[PDB]
Amino acid sequence: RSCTWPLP
Amino acid sequence: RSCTWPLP
Amino acid sequence: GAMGSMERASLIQKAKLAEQAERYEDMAAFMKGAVEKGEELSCEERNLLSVAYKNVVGGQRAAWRVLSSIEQKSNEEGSEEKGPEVREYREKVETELQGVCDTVLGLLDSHLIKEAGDAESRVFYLKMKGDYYRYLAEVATGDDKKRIIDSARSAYQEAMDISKKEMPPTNPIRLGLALNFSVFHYEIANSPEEAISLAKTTFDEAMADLHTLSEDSYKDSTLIMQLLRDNLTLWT
Amino acid sequence: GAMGSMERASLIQKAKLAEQAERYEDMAAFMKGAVEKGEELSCEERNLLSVAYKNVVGGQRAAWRVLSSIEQKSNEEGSEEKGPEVREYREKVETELQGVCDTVLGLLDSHLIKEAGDAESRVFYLKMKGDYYRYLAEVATGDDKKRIIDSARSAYQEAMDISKKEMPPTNPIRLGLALNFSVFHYEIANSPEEAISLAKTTFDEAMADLHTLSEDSYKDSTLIMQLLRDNLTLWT
Ligand SMILES: *SCCNC(=O)[C@H]1CCCN(C(=O)c2cc(Cl)cc(Cl)c2N)C1
Ligand SMILES: *SCCNC(=O)[C@H]1CCCN(C(=O)c2cc(Cl)cc(Cl)c2N)C1
Ligand SMILES: [Mg+2]
Ligand SMILES: [Mg+2]
Ligand SMILES: [Mg+2]
Ligand SMILES: [Mg+2]
Repeated sequence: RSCTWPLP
Repeated sequence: RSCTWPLP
Repeated sequence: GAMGSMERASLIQKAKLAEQAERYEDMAAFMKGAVEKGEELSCEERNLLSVAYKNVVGGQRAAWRVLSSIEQKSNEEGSEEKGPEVREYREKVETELQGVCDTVLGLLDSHLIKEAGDAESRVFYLKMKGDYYRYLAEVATGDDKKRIIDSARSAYQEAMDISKKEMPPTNPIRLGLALNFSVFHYEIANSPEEAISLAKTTFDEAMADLHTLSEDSYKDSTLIMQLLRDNLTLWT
Repeated sequence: GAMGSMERASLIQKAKLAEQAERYEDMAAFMKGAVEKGEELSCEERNLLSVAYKNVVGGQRAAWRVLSSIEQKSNEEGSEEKGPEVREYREKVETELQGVCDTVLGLLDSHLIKEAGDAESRVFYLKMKGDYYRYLAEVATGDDKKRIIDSARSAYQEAMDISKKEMPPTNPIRLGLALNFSVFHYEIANSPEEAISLAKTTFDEAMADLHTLSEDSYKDSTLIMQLLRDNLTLWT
């Protein structure tokens, strides 16, 4: 998928 | 650790 | 709520313990309790809040995607009728996800955003507002999908406008905001060109400002820049 | 309970969906609901029950170990006093773990074990009873620790006696029982020699019976045999 920030 | 079965 | 009797400092201490234990539901509950004390959050405390809810909603989103995929396959031609269970269970997970999003949005509206005067804090919270409307948008299908999408867009835009005025182009909050708004454009707004433009401009302006940074700040910024590059690679 | 209105078949269907979604709390709740319908469980359904609770308790046990480690360090000499929070939060996780164990034990006592006449089912449930008393033993410190340990031992022993009479030495349930009883001996009963003897005898008797098996049964049995070998390697 596309990367989004904080990251779980 | 020591292995036990089902494995989570 | 159920955290009303616990000291603010104890709630923050326990959130950190819950993180170490990978108990993110507990971590979120502790941080909600801390926010509800009514004091502003420090930088570290904002990060704890974000990590807690990101992990909780991240689990729900992953589960929702699994279930939606199964549901979509069930509604193909030649797929055997399996009754209402898949839809019911997808709906259950969806409703729980929406609840978490509404909880976060509630904390932001009552009253984190209005009390946030410094750029760092205000941009952080507006980015969160964008992000949780974006998660609501991912599962939205009804009369309100457009309004949910616009709510995300509006929050991200306000955050962007402040960040460009008040923060350097390498600021990690500014970078993460831009990264997530670019994903909003690509995945939610059906605007891949806007997504690509935003990611590229953000990357290039950050690159040009790296020379001003310490080694530690350079590490923080370049980590997020790599995520922008990763998306651009995926998208082009 | 809250699953009282849902069809047995729907509960099993949803447990499988929850597994695919990695939603183990939901999976456990669905399987509890299915058990509470009062019908015996099939082989596949017993496995769903076991997988669900193993994942839930596995998370709790991992968290408990993190927290207990932190608590133990806090009570060393030269460690700064940090107040009651670590103990409180360890206690919270502990109580939740104990609750899950009591729930599983409750299902076994009301009325899975008494209705289980075939060796496969009866050994499966008695192994579970041993396992959940063993998890209670891992966190026990009071007047009842010895009795908890004996409850585990008694369940495992009954299971062992039936398995040796009624199942071949390669049977995966027999193997997994022996593996777990060997761990009980090593970790809980302070009997490493018994643990080692049990693992060795079980491995050797299984080895000698592999020739009787199909390719698929051979795979099932040898997987568990490797776990016995892994423990023996760790212990000797
Ligand atoms: S809070 C005091 C120490 N750290 C910081 O101020 C920042 C520097 C380290 C990098 N940061 C982030 O990358 C970040 C960005 C976003 Cl958009 C959200 C989060 Cl939760 C973080 N941690 C924080
Ligand atoms: S249920 C019908 C198909 N499978 C089986 O009967 C067994 C064969 C596959 C191996 N099995 C196990 O290893 C096993 C052992 C124990 Cl002690 C617990 C569990 Cl949950 C399993 N799955 C099941
Ligand atoms: Mg819905
Ligand atoms: Mg622009
Ligand atoms: Mg206790
Ligand atoms: Mg013996």
